[PDB]
Amino acid sequence: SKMSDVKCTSVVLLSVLQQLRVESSSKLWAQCVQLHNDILLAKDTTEAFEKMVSLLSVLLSMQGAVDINKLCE
Amino acid sequence: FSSLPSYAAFATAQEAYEQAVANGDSEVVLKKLKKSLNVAKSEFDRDAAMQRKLEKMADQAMTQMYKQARSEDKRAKVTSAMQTMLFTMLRKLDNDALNNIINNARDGCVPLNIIPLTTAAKLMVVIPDYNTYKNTCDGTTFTYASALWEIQQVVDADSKIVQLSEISMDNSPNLAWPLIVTALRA
Amino acid sequence: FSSLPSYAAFATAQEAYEQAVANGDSEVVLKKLKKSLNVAKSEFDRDAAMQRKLEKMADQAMTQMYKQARSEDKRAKVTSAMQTMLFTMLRKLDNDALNNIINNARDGCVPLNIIPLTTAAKLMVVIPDYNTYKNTCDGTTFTYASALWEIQQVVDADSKIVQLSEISMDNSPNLAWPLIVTALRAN
Amino acid sequence: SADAQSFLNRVCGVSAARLTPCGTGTSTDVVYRAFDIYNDKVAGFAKFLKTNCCRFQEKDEDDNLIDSYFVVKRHTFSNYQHEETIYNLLKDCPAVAKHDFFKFRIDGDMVPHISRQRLTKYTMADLVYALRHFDEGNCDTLKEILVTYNCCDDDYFNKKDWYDFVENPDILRVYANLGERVRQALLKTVQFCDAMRNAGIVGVLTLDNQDLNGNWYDFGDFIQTTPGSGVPVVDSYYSLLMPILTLTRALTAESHVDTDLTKPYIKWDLLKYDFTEERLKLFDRYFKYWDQTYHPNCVNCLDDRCILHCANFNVLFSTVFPPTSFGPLVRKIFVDGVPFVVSTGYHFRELGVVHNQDVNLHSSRLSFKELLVYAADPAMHAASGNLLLDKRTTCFSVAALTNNVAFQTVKPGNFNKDFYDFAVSKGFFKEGSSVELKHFFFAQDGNAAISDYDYYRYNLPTMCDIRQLLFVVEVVDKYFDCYDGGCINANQVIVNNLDKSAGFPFNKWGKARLYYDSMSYEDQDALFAYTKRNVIPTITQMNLKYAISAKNRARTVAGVSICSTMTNRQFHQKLLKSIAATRGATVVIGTSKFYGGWHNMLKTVYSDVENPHLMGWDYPKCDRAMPNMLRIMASLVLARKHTTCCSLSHRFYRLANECAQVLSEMVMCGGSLYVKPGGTSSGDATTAYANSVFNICQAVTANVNALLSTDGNKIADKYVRNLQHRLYECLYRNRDVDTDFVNEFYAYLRKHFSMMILSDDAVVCFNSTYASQGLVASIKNFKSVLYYQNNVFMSEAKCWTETDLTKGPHEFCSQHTMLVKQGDDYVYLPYPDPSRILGAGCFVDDIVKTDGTLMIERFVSLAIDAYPLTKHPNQEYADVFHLYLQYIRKLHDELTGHMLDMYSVMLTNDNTSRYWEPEFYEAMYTPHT
RNA sequence: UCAUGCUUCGCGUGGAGAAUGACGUAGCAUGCUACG
RNA sequence: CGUAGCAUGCUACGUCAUUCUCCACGCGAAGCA
Ligand SMILES: Nc1nc2c(ncn2[C@@H]2O[C@H](COP(=O)(O)OP(=O)(O)OP(=O)(O)O)[C@@H](O)[C@H]2O)c(=O)[nH]1
Ligand SMILES: Nc1nc2c(ncn2[C@@H]2O[C@H](COP(=O)(O)OP(=O)(O)OP(=O)(O)O)[C@@H](O)[C@H]2O)c(=O)[nH]1
Ligand SMILES: *P(=O)(O)OC[C@@H]1C[C@@H](O)[C@H](n2ccc(=O)[nH]c2=O)O1
Ligand SMILES: [Mg+2]
Ligand SMILES: [Mg+2]
Ligand SMILES: [Mg+2]
Ligand SMILES: [Zn+2]
Ligand SMILES: [Zn+2]
Repeated sequence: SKMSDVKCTSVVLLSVLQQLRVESSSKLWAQCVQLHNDILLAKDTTEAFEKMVSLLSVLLSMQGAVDINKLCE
Repeated sequence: FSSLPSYAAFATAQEAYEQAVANGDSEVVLKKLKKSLNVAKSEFDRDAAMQRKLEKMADQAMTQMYKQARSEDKRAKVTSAMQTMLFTMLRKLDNDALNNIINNARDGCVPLNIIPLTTAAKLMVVIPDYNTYKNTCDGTTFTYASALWEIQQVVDADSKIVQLSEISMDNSPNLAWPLIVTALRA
Repeated sequence: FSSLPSYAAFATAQEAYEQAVANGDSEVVLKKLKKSLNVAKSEFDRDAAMQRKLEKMADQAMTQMYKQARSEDKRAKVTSAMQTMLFTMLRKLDNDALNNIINNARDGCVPLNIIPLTTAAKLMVVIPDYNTYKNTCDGTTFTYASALWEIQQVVDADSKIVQLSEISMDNSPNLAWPLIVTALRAN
Repeated sequence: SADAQSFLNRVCGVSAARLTPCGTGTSTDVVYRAFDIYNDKVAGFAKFLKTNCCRFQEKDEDDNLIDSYFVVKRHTFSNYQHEETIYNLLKDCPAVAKHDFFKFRIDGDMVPHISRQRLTKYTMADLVYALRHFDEGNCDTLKEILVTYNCCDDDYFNKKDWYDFVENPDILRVYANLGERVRQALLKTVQFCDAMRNAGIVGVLTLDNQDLNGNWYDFGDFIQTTPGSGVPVVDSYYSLLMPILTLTRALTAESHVDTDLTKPYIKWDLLKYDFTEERLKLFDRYFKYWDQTYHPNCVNCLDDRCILHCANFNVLFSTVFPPTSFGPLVRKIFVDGVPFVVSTGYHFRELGVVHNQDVNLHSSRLSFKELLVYAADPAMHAASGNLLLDKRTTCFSVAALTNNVAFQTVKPGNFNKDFYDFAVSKGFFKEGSSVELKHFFFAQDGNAAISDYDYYRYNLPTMCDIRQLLFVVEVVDKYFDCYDGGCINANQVIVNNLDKSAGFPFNKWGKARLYYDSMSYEDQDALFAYTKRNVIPTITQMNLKYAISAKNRARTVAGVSICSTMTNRQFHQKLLKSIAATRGATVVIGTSKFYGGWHNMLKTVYSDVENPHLMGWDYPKCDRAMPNMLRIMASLVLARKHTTCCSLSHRFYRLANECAQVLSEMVMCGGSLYVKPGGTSSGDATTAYANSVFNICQAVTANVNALLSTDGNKIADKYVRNLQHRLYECLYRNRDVDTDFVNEFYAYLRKHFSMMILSDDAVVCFNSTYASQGLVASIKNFKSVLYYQNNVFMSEAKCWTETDLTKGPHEFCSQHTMLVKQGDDYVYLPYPDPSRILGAGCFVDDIVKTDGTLMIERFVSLAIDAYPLTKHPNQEYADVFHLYLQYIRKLHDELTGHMLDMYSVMLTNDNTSRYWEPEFYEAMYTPHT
C-alpha cells in the first residue's frame, strides 16, 4: 500500500547507490546503510518518508552520477 | 505418430489383418500375417525410440541455450535496468517532499550534503539561475523538501559573500552563478 | 560389427536365402535357409553385444586415467606452492632478535604470543574514535609493550593519507574512522 | 520490662555493646533462611523457617544500627555441655565466633542459653542460595547483601534491568565487589580446618554455619577424637561454593604483589609458560582439605571424570596468569639445514601444558603430510607478521599479516518487482492486514565482521559445581546409549560437498576437493594416527553470512581449516551418522517433517505423561556464551564410544587437538590474527550434535536443582522423598558412580519430563502437578540454572509455556503446529510465518533470480513449504499458497511464449501442469511414504 | 564465502523384477507319409 | 511297437529388441531448518 512501497523503494535506492561506488566513501556508505536499515525497521510512515528524503538526497547530491532529465522523461 | 517410413508399413500390414478376419482363410495365412504385422510393429516401435530421444535432446539444448542467453541479458543491463525501476517507483509513491526535490534537481538546484531532519540542521544548496532563485526564495525564507529554512549565507560562485539585497531583478547578470545558499531548518 | 567376420556369415546366409527365394525352390530348402539366417543373425547379435560391451569398457578407462594423471599434476603444483610459501616466510623474520629470545628460553620452548611482541619491527594500531587516539598514540612517539614506537604513517578507512595536524577534536567529524597508524620500533 | 530487660543486660555479657532487641524481649525470633541439610529424614539445600533464636542488633555511639548481631539460642541441657566442651577446644582459633554460655530463669526454672556475639545478618548459605536460585521477581536478600557491603547503592536497582549480563554488563563489576570477602572466607575456612585437625575433632562444614565475615559457630555435631587425628568434611561446602568464585572474581588479589590489592600487579617473566608450582601453591592455599588428587596437567589424569575434576580447578587458577603465556609453544627445528619455527606443544587454560611426542629436530625432507601440518600451523604465519593493537575489540590481537586492514561490507538484497506487483494485484500488503513484510536483507558497513566477532565478550570463565556435574554427566550419557561409534578408515568417510572452502591458508590454492584428491588414503590415515600423539594448532577464518532475516544482526560462521575437519570426520562421523539415522529418540536430528514425521515426533514427545503441559526455549547467542567446561563435557560424552579403538592417551590427545582447534585457536578476521576466548566455533564437525548434548545437560541440571531445593518434610509421596535423599547422597556423599540410582533417576525423568531436542531448540512435555509441587523443573528453575551456570539472563521472549496439548508447541524450528483433519483422522502439521515465504519470494540474493522464468522450480519449493497454510482459519494465510500456485502458472505461460518467440518449436512438455495444482503438494504431508 | 539434516527437480550408470516381440536348443502331446 | 520324413499344440532353458515400477550410487540446479 504505502508502508510496503517505501521499504521496497529504499531497497532499490540502496542498490542503485551501491552500483555508483558509494562504498568507496566509508563515511557516506555508513550513513546510507543506517538510513536503509532504519527504514526497513519502521512502524510509522512519516518517519519512513523523511528518512527516504534524506537517503535520496545522497543520490541527488552526486550530480554527475545520473542524469535526471532522461530518467524523469 | 505418422511421418515415419516404418509406420507406412505397419499400418498397411495392420490393414491386411483387419481384412483377414473378414476373409476367414486358412490358419497358415493368418499366422504369416500375424508374423509380418509383429515384425513391422517391432520395426516401427524400435524406430520411434530414436525420434523420441532426438526430440528430448533438442528440447534440452533449447532450454539450456535460452537460459544462457537470458542470464547474460539479465547481467549485462543491470545498472540501467535499476535506475528506471527506481524512478518508476518514486513516481508511484507520489510524495510531496520527494517530488519537490526531484523537480528541483531537474532544474539543477541540487543539495551539497544530506538533507538533515533536525531543527539544528545545516543545509547547503546550489541555485544556478535567477528564475529558480525567485521560485524557491523570497526574502529570507527558503522552501525545499516541503519544509521552511532560514537563509544564513549566500556565497557567490567565486566564494565572495553576497548580500540578499543585491540579488534582484536586474542584478542577475552582475553576479556569478551558480550561487551556494546556506540555510538552517525552521 | 562390420569388421567382425560374423557379418560375412550373416551376409552369405541372407544372400543365399534371397537367391533361393527368387529361384522358387521346393520348400524344405527354403526352411533350411531361413533357419540358417535366423541362427546366423542370432550369433552376429551375440557377438555385437560383446563388441559394444568391450567398446564401452575401453572408453570408460581413458577418463579414469586422465583424471588420475591430472590429479597427480595438481598435487605436484600444490606441493610446490606450499614449499614456496613456507620458504618465503623464512626470510621475512628478523633472525637476530628471534635467536636472542629463543636462546634465553630454559628448554628452547617459548610461547608464540610473545614472538611479535618482542621481535616484530613494525606496529599497526587501529583507532576507532578520537578519545582512543588521544589515550593511545598521541604525538609522533608513543610507548607500547615496553618499547618506544615512532609514528611513520597514518591512513583512514579509505586508505588515504592523514596528517597528524588534521587529527584534532574539532576536525574529527571530518575524518573517516577508524584510523590505521603504522609505526617502527625505535632505537 | 523486668524480665525482658534483665535478659538484655545479661546478653550484653561484659562486652557492653549497645544492644537493641530485634524481637519482643525474651521471646524467640523467626527467620526464613537457606540451609544445607542432611540427616536420616531430610536432605537438600532449601530455605527453611527457623524459630529457635532471639536476635539483638548492635548500634554505634551515634545510635546508628550496625551489622553486628547477638544470636541467643536455647536447647537441651546436654547439647549445652557438648558445645561448651568443643568450644573450649577450639576457643583460640581466630576463625571462631565468640560464644557465651549462661543460664537464665525464663518462667520458673533455669534454661541454658548459648549466645554468639557479633555475627552478620546473613550467612554464606544465603549468598550462595541467592546467586544460584536467582529470580528477578523477588531478590531481596541479594539486594540487601549488595547494599550492605558497598557493592552498589539502593538507587542502582531502579534501573530497568540491572541484572542482565548483556543489557547491563556493569553488573559484573558490582558482583566483583564481593570477591575479597569470599577470599577471606576461604582463608578462614582453611584456618578452621587446621584447628579442627590439631585439636582432634570430626565434623561436617556447612555454608550456613559461617557468616559473611568468615567466622564459624554451632559445633553441635562435632565428635572428639585423638588430638592429632581430626577430619573435617568439606565436600558440599566447596562444591556448592564453586560457582560463586568465578562470578565474584575472588582470586583477583593473587595478581598483586604480596596478594595485596593496593600494591601493583606482578610482572611475570614473558618467556615463562609453566605454572605448575603456582597452581599447586594456590590449591594448597585455598582447597587444602579437599581430598581428591589434583593434577595441574591433565595429561596425567586417570579417566575423563578425572579430566573434568582437574580442568575445573585449572579454569579457576588460570585467571591469575598472564594471557600471553597460553597457546602454542614454538621451537626452532632444522629442515635440510634451514631453520623453521614450529609448534611443539600447547599451554591450555583447562588442560595445562602438553608436549608433542614426535618432535623431529634435524630433519632432511618434508613430504605432503608434513607440508600440510606446517602450513596450517599458526607459528610461521604469526612469527613473520607485524605486531597488532586493535582497539575495536577487547579480544587479544596477535599479529597483522598484511600492511593494510580489510573492511568488508554487506550489500542489500535484490527486489523481484514482478512477484510483488502480482501479489499486490491479488490483494496483498494493504494497510491494516495481518500479513506484512518483516524479512529483508539488512546491509552492513565495513566494521561488521569485527563487531560480530567482538560479540565473544559474553564468554566468561565459569567454575562449576563439580560434584553436581559429575552426576549430571552420568545421567546425560544415558540419553546416548542406543548409538554406536568408533574410528573409521579414510575410505569409509562420507563428504557431502567437496566444493567448499578449505580454510586459511589452504583457500588460496584450491577447494576441499584439491586436498581430498591429492592425499591418498594412506596419507589421511597417517595424519589421523599423528593426531593421536601430537597437537596440531589450526587457524580459523570468520565468514559473513548473506541471508534474509527479521533481525538487524549480521552473523559470522567459522571456516575451519581442512586439516582439522579431515581428522574430526574420521573420529566422529560413525556416531554422528548413528544419531542421525535413529527414530523415536530424544535427539531428533535427521528426522524429516514430511510424510507424517511431524505428527510422529509430537506423539513421541507426548509419550504418556500424567498431567501434561508443554514448554520450550531457545538459547540467546548459544555459541558465544557457552562455557568452556560444558563444551569439554560435550566433547567427552561423544568420545565414550571409543572404548575399544582408542587408549586413554589417544583419547586425551584427541581432546587436546579438538580444544586447540575449535575452542581457543587463532582466528583470522580481516587479515589479522586474534585469540578466541572460548565458546563454540559454528562450523566444526560436531556443532549441531554438541549443541544437543549441552542442551540436555542444562535441562538435567535444572531438574536436579528443582528436586534438591524442595522441603523434604512436605513431600507426600514416600518414593519421591527417598529419591531426593538418595540424590543428595549420590551427589555429595558418594564418590564412585552408582549405576542403579542413575538408572532410577533416568527412568524418573523419562516418565515425567519428556524432551525433544534439536541443537539449541527444545520442547518438553512435563507433569504439571509435580512441577507445581517442586518435583520436576519449571521454566524458572531453567532460568536460575542458565543465570548461574551460563552467564545469560533468559527473558520471556525466548521461552514459552502451553497448557493445551491439542494445539501443539508454540514454536519449534521456526514452525507452528496445526491440528487438522486429513482424510479420516486428525494430524499435526507444521506451517511457517507467511512473512518469511513472501519475503523469500520478493527479495533475492542474485540478480538472475529476479527472472522467474529461469526459476520456476525455485517457487515450487516455496509452495511446498507454504502448503499447510491453506488449512489455517485465517484467510490471508490460505491465500499465500494460492498466490504461489497462480504465479507458477503465469511463469510457465510466459516461458512458453518466450520459447515460441525466440525459437519456433514448442517445447512439448505435458508434465508441468501438476505444479500449479494442490495434489502434488498435498502428497508431501501424507503418511503414505 | 563453514558444519550438519531434510526435501524438490533434471541427467546418467548399474542391479532386480514386470509386460511385449523375434529367433534358437531340449522335453512332452496330437495329426499325416515310407520302411521294418 | 520301432526307424525315417512332414504338420500342429504345450513345457523348460537361452538370447537379444521395446516399454513401464521400485531401489543404489554418480553428476548438476534449487529450497528450507
Ligand atoms: N549469622 C546469623 N545467622 C542467623 C541469625 N539469625 C538466625 N540465624 C540462623 O540461625 C542459625 C544459627 O543457629 P545454629 O547455631 O546454626 O543452630 P541450627 O543450625 O539452627 O541448629 P538447630 O536449630 O539446633 O537444628 C544460622 O545457621 C542462621 O541461618 C543472625 O542474626 N545471624
Ligand atoms: N555452522 C553453522 N551453525 C549454525 C548456523 N546457523 C545456526 N547454527 C547453529 O545453531 C545455533 C543456534 O542458532 P540460533 O538459535 O539461530 O542462533 P543464536 O546464535 O543462538 O542467536 P539468537 O538465538 O538469535 O540470539 C547457533 O549457535 C549455531 O551454532 C550456520 O549457518 N552454520
Ligand atoms: P531455525 O529456526 O532457523 O533454527 C532451528 C535450529 C537452530 C540451529 O541449531 C539449527 N540450524 C539452523 C540453520 C542452519 O543453517 N544450521 C543449523 O544447524 O536448527
Ligand atoms: Mg546452622
Ligand atoms: Mg538461539
Ligand atoms: Mg534455534
Ligand atoms: Zn586429574
Ligand atoms: Zn577411537
